[PDB]
Amino acid sequence: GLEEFFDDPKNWGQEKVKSGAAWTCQQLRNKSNEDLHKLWYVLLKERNMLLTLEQEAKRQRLPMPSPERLDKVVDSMDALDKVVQEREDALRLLQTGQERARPGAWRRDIFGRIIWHKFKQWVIPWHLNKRYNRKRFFALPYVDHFLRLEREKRARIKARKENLERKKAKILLKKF
Amino acid sequence: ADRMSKWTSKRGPRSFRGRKGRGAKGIGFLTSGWRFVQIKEMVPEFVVPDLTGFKLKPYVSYLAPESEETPLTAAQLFSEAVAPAIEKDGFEPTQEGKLFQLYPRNFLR
Amino acid sequence: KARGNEYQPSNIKRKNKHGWVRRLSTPAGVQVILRRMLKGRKSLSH
Amino acid sequence: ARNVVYPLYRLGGPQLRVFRTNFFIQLVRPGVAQPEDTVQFRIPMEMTRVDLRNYLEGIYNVPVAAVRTRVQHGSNKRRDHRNVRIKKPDYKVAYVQLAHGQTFTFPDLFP
Amino acid sequence: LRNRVTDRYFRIQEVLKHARHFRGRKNRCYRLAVRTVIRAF
Amino acid sequence: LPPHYRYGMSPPGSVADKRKNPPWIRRRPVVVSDEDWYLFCGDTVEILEGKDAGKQGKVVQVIRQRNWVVVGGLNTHYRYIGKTMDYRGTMIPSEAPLLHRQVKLVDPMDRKPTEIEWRFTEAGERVRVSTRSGRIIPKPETWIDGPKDTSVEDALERTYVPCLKTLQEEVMEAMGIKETRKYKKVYWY
Amino acid sequence: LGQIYANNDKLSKRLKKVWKPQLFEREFYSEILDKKFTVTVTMRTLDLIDEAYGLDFYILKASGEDLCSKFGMDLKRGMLLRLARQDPQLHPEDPERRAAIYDKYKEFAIPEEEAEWVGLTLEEAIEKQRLLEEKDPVPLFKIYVAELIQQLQQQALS
Amino acid sequence: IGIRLTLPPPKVVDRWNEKRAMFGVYDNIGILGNFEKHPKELIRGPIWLRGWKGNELQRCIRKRKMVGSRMFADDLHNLNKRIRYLYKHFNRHGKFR
Amino acid sequence: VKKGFRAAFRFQKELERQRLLRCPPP
RNA sequence: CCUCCGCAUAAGCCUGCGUCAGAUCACACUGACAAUUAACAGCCCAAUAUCUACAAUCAACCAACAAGUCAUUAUUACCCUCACUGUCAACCCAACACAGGCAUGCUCAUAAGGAAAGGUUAAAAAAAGUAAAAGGAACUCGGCAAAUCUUACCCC
RNA sequence: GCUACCUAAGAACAGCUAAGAGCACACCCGUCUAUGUAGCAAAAUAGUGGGAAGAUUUAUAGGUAGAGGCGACAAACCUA
RNA sequence: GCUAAACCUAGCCCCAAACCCACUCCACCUUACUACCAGCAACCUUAGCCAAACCAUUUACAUAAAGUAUAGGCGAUA
Ligand SMILES: [Mg+2]
Ligand SMILES: [Mg+2]
Ligand SMILES: [Mg+2]
Ligand SMILES: [Mg+2]
Ligand SMILES: [Mg+2]
Ligand SMILES: [Mg+2]
Ligand SMILES: [Mg+2]
Ligand SMILES: [Mg+2]
Ligand SMILES: [Mg+2]
Ligand SMILES: [Mg+2]
Ligand SMILES: [Mg+2]
Ligand SMILES: [Mg+2]
Ligand SMILES: [Mg+2]
Ligand SMILES: [Mg+2]
Ligand SMILES: [Mg+2]
Ligand SMILES: [Mg+2]
Repeated sequence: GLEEFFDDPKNWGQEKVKSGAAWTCQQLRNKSNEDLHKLWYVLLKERNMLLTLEQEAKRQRLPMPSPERLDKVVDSMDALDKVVQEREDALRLLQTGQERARPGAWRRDIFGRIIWHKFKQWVIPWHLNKRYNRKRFFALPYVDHFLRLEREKRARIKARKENLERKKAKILLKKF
Repeated sequence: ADRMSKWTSKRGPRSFRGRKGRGAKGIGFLTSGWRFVQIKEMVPEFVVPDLTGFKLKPYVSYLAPESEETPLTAAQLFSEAVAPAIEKDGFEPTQEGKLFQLYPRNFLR
Repeated sequence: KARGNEYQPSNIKRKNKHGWVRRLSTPAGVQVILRRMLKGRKSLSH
Repeated sequence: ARNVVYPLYRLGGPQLRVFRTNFFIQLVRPGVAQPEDTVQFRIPMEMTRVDLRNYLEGIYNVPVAAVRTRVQHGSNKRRDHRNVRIKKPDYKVAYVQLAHGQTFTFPDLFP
Repeated sequence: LRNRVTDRYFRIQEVLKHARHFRGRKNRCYRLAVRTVIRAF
Repeated sequence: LPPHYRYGMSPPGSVADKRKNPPWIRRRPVVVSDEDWYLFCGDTVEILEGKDAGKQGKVVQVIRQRNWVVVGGLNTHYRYIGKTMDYRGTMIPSEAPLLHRQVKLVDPMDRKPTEIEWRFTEAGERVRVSTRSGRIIPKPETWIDGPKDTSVEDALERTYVPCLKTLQEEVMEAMGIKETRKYKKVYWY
Repeated sequence: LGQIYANNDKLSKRLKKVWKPQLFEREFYSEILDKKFTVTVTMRTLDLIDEAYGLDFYILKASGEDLCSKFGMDLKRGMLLRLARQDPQLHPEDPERRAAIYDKYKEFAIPEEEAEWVGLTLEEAIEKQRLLEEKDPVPLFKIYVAELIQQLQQQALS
Repeated sequence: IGIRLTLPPPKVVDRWNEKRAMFGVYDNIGILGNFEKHPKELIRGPIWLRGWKGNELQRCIRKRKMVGSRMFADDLHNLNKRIRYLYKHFNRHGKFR
Repeated sequence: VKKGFRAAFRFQKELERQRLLRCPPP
């Protein structure tokens, strides 16, 4: 029911609630796939509840009872995501030998800068896709100059950074 | 005549408003006289397990000891499924006749 | 008569006139975009 | 699930599952006096009405009778020391009517 | 700016000390003061 | 927090700090450290210079971006607190931060100020050691469960039998969900 | 593309001029390829061919920077390939003939792995290279298995 | 009022630094080192004007030839413009022509 | 913030003089 | 007392006089919190052939000329339903809380919507009205303007 | 996105008199006067006026661009 | 005595050396930031101001040889 969107009725209006520590990754790793999944739903509900509480607080012009707990929950969730994702990656490596699941490739666009074009997923082959063939992946000679300019700009910035660092160092030396 | 504000479905004229949307993910297609056709398979069905008799909680008691991290790489995984190999002295070549494809993902999350 | 209001807004026109797609459509447009990028503008096209 | 590539359903293909759901939700107090049995949530933009219905049914085991979503604009006016516009984020609101005449008054927190 | 002037106030004073006792802006405003001062001299 | 931020006595997420250092200030940054850093929160230290010259005391707070040590009830100067109404308020002795080099570490046996080095001992492994005197200067520094807390046994059961299964497939199996259909191939590009 | 002085005196107008060459369309046989190509050829080209005798010979003899055409280069490459492989060009009933033809161009005829890349642009070459070293990635699992096997072997040995 | 109240932090200087103490040393290497090197190899600066005086225009010209090919487009353009300007200024505008 | 020192010194002296003129000692 | 305006929709803008808290012609100004819920409107329509001579004008007589704005059929293919987005405001374009500009449907004195006068005095000069003895174009470049209305004749 | 001309598919024109007809709203233009001239306004207000079923007015989207366009030629108009 | 003044360190310039950058997830050539369906494709001498006191051919874009041979309305100049 909708009772799960709020915490225990005992805790309403305490300004301090005890709720110890996030799920560290090692622990998560140690746990099973099914178990992990189960835990995820537990986490999710809690997160939702926390969000609701926060909203309520905002409405009422009052501060949260214990906003660290929300953060902890978030951290735990992140850890869970990482663990499962890692496992998936490992599996992929074992089977197909692919870093990243979603396929793409290195494509030079109009502007000349090389991009990782992530592949979009379609029903018909690329050669008779009317929209996709408009999206052109090549430069032409008018771009080279611009690229060069960009490079120069980048270099200038780098130079500025480096010299600044040196100057700072010098200043420090002078001081001490 | 703002260039800086993010272009959205609220912003244009009627047709424009109709067209865009937010990142909703469409649940079907549209036909005949603007009759939408909600396909059941396009809709994501949430596979929620039963949490009855489930001893895990959303926080972890402070008394639990510290341990160093171990990024679960493929080698480790292999090692932990290498006993059978050892005994011998479980693998798919392609996965095109398989429901949950590991590489160009079918499975969601 | 009063001639101040040359502008008379309609988004569709703007998008066709000055949109990214239109710019892409020519070499000149592309060059414009490139120039803007170089400059470091927050809105390359409309 | 938000910020994930959805697999392409051709015609004879399988049901799309969401194991480990990405988007998470918050139920709020209504501002302007709603009827009994209406519940107001804040959906994250990408999640649909149908999805919301499903979500409630699965995770919370609530009998949802009807759902009606709506995109609220978050204000762009308001500026810095720089005179650059800080944008409050736009969010999606959900009006969920419960079934069986279940009824739901939003409770008092902070007594 | 490599080498720009620091001792300018003093120069101004050097004229203005003579204009001190005139009427109007002449005693304050250097541009006016100078002309008056020279004439007086 | 932006660049050229001045790490004061108050922390970077407080009201006082905000008042002092809002997002549009542009002060001169103060120059100062290394990982070879020997002053901790809780150490007993001797104040060399200024007020209380020669006195020892415990360290309350360390603000290492400014190389500061805050000494407890020492290097004090007097601050009024409360106030607000048309009267005195109340009078506190507030603590000034001491830039290190003015503050040296105290030996437990001698009670004298000492220069320190980070020698790798054979016990295992890295710890402070005094130069003038010998021996180690060590370090500074219950629960009961709640309703939504796992317990130590239930956290470290470890149920992960590593198969080549995928999470999803395993989950499906657990459920008893049956999918007779199969996925028709799609042109990704 | 150049400029002319009006009446070939410098004290008149300078004015821009494009001299175009006289293009023709002609059939052309080639013994190496056995096909009749229709080409945009000029009279100088024809003359060159005559000098070299065969069209094929001309194609072979003429260097890449003097050929000045991508099509020509391609043709040359093809010819080279043919020379290398010794492919059935005239099929059964003409083996002797084929041999004779080959012997006519005993000169030229580079190894097959060079002739593949002749008359390519840079981009084309790059593409070819990419195609060559494409390959789907080797499953790590297989590698792991191999390693395990090796280890086992080592153990057995010791 | 442009002038300032508090007199500056006193500019303390060590005239007996590693630089100033050994200034001019080796400078004079040829006339008492059997001309192995010239003192124009001692001078360390921009690669174009390294034992070579010049004018403004001349300097610019030198820069364009000795470095040009490895100069930043924008900067190169600027240099060119300067040269164009400088030539005009020298060869035409002026007094004493 | 100009580059000098002499000028500043002079100004200081002037200020001192002014002060003396204003509130002289016993 | 005004109403020569009003409510909508379109286009445009994009939270721009809602609640609480706060500060400084007179107090729509800053911070927080709230809001617009689809049935209205957008967002369409599986192929291959094949069909579509006779306007509109109350469509009926008449009557035309500039000659017109609303259609299938055959065969094969096909069970899955209501997702997504617009929905606020005292509002847009004219640098402004600008007498200007601004499409369509109703409302044609309003059931909408508003306020010409901060206070006082009652000089000149100036502006907008109303007044008129007798005369009636004597005005002036010209009956311009005003007032009552209408005769004849040129030029182009 | 102003204006000049066009293309597509639209909309508007009360009332009285009897056809690029007449009077006369809405709409369009802008004759003469006065006011305004750092203005309500980088061309407005007050009246008075020409048109108002047509070579009419007008909303939307598209097109022609400068050695050009577009022009019922005023050497007009083509974002003050 | 008000308005004000004042203030060093933000950083930056010129070099030297050294060949740079660019995929957390999602989105982005359709009206970019838009999950999901049957059509084309890049290369083509710069010019002119300006100088010649107009202007019409013409007018620059390591060191030394050398501003030499040359070129040039045999002049500007190159
Ligand atoms: Mg409304
Ligand atoms: Mg204006
Ligand atoms: Mg009323
Ligand atoms: Mg009033
Ligand atoms: Mg008044
Ligand atoms: Mg009278
Ligand atoms: Mg008279
Ligand atoms: Mg008269
Ligand atoms: Mg009149
Ligand atoms: Mg008429
Ligand atoms: Mg009329
Ligand atoms: Mg004329
Ligand atoms: Mg004329
Ligand atoms: Mg000249
Ligand atoms: Mg001259
Ligand atoms: Mg002249």
